[PDB]
Amino acid sequence: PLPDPSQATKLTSWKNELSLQALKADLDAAKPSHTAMMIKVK
Amino acid sequence: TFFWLKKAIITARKEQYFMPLASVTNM
Amino acid sequence: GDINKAMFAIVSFETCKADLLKEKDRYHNLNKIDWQSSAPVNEPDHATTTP
Repeated sequence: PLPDPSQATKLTSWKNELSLQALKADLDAAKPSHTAMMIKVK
Repeated sequence: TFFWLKKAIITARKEQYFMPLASVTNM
Repeated sequence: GDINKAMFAIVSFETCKADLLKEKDRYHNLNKIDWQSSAPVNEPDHATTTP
């Protein structure tokens, strides 16, 4: 068993869809500022 | 004299394939 | 410096399978998920009070 995660499948009928990697790249780009900010809150 | 970054490097958990296969019976 | 000008916003929350099944049509592609791996122990970035 064990179906493979990240097996590509088109969820919607939009001409251009996001896909997971774009969102994760945005998150990894935005993270360093958030990590720097959280030190002051701590 | 040296700035100390907080978020420490952490490793993940090794993937395991044999355990999901096994079924469990209560004793 | 303005919340409205932000392009994106990302939030991480704890949820269970029953919450996802409350609205079955809303969510797709549920079978492939490995429930056991995605736990608060395995995610170190999420900040929570659950033991």
